[PDB]
Amino acid sequence: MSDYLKVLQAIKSCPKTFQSNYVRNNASLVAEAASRGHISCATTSGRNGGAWEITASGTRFLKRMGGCV
Repeated sequence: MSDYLKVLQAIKSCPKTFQSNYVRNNASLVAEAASRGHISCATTSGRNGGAWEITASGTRFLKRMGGCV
């Protein structure tokens, strides 16, 4: 989960990182977030608009759990 933690949250702090198009390929990482308790879905159809996004809350708890390290 260490790698996953930063995947969604990284983009809100530093754009493009792991959420923009990365979600479509590494959806399993983003799916872990359901266990952490916070996620948001844009369309999940393609990889451009159909991606997931993090909520403001997710960045605080999830990243501190050892995000990337």
